[PDB]
Amino acid sequence: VGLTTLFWLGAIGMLVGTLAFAWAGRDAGSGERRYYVTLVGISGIAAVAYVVMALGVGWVPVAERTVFAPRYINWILTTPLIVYFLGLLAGLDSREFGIVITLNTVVMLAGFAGAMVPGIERYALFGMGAVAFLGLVYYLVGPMTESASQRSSGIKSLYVRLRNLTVILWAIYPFIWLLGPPGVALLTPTVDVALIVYLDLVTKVGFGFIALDAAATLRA
Amino acid sequence: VGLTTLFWLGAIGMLVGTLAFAWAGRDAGSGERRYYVTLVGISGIAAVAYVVMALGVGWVPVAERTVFAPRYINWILTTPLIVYFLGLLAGLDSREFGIVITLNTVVMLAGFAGAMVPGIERYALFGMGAVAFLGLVYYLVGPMTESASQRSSGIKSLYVRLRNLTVILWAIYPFIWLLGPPGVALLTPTVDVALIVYLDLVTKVGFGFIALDAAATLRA
Amino acid sequence: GAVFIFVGALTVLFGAIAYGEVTAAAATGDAAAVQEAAVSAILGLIILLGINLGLVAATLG
Amino acid sequence: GAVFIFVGALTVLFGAIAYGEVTAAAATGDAAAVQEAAVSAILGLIILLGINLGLVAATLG
Ligand SMILES: *C/C=C(C)/C=C/C=C(C)/C=C/C1=C(C)CCCC1(C)C
Ligand SMILES: *C/C=C(C)/C=C/C=C(C)/C=C/C1=C(C)CCCC1(C)C
Repeated sequence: VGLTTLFWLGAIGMLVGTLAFAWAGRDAGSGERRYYVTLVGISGIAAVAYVVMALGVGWVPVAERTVFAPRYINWILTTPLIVYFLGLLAGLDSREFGIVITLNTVVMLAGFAGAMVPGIERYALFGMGAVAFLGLVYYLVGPMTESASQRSSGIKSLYVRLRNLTVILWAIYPFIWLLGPPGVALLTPTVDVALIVYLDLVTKVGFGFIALDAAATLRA
Repeated sequence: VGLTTLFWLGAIGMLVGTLAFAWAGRDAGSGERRYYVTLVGISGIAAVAYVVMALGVGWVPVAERTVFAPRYINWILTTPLIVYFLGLLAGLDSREFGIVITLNTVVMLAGFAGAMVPGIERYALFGMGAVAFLGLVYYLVGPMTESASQRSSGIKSLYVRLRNLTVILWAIYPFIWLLGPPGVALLTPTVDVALIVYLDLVTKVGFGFIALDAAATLRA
Repeated sequence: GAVFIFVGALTVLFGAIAYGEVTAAAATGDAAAVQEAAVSAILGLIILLGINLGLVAATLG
Repeated sequence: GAVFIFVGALTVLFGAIAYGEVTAAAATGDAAAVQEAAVSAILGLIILLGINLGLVAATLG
């Protein structure tokens, strides 16, 4: 397979999620609709980003490697929606939501800026992203879990399951940054792209399917 | 690592199991003792087999490959003890026990004979081993599971867990036979040896630890 | 229970991709190039295990 | 919960072994030899995933 084939696979998997989430969503109440819409934005945006890369756009040369701008741009746009979805489940306050979205955005911006820096100082930017990510994990497993524990059993149960998926899989991305083209380039561009397609698909579409499966059991 | 290093690792892991099983066994009743003794035989025999291979004995040349006689001989001796342990949990009858031990032994003998045959007809012997293994799986998940379902909840629960470990992991061995030196030799001798060490350790020592952990919870 | 067939099938697909890069590198006669492709395959497969385990733990844990 | 650290650590140990065979084959300049070692590494790592998943499913499923 080539890079563009993998990008096409990403785009299609994301489209399948989006379609599934949109249609599952025709069945929802006032308080439920926001969850389905959020899943549609997450996978819909990622679907378009993958089309962009597949069409050969945003392949930025950085020294002797290629970093995919749409990769990082779509994370910047979609990860706050994932955190938003989780914060809705947890029953988060206005202020604490601002804190997690900020931390999230620092991670994504730092990783994007780092991928763009040819010199060794890109690792300092990575480092800042990594520290912010640890702060993010703390909120997810600490304060946000405390808030979620006050909700109904079905909601608490979905939060913990999506929280665990999120915490474990999001922790893998920085290692791929370090081992792939942005870091020491031990992963080929193709393997790097395949892993991120898979990871993007699970953290968005898998996440969504898990939510769809629980939501159906709760209301009915 | 070399082959002998891996064999030494096998021997040591098996020894650790044996020691753990012997000592856990000082706490057991009349009806319990047979379980601990069975675990000691399983890991104890495998420990000695691994010492034998580590010492460079039983490395049999077959055409342009090397098959480890002690590998298959120790399976022949220890797998019936594993089936015996499971049949005790299931509450098996005298006759049905004879059936599963027979099927088990056919698998192990066929695989040993096949590994020894230079020509293409070794795959017919493999085939006979494979059909017997399917019959074995049937008893494990069918009749033996039916018998186990009649016992106390704690016993039924351990049987199912050890049954699942056994059925899934034992199913992997034939693929290693086919892909390793006995078959098409796509796995190097070293990788072949590493996988079997790991698999032997989990199906004996992991199996044993699972049993130790449940037995403690039941009596106390 | 299906999650396991998703993971098992994705793993073979990933293996096939990695295998393709090894054989392509092989076609050159450049040992270092095959090594490069193989090191990538090994790290990638290790990472893939983490992803699959994370998925499994998260849904069935 | 510890089963996951057993599996994760065993995987890196297995990876290191496979990596050693690739670099050894590399030291020869024989591309086909590295390919041979790499194909073994890939299949072995796929098989290792099955073993780890079987272990995990069996104990936590
Ligand atoms: C749908 C996309 C997802 C869930 C993307 C998740 C990406 C991350 C968790 C990235 C994390 C990073 C760090 C923790 C350190 C700096 C480098 C990053 C951006 C790769
Ligand atoms: C402690 C040792 C164990 C649990 C060994 C298990 C070995 C097997 C389940 C072997 C199975 C085989 C077949 C199903 C087909 C023929 C080839 C064999 C013997 C490798």
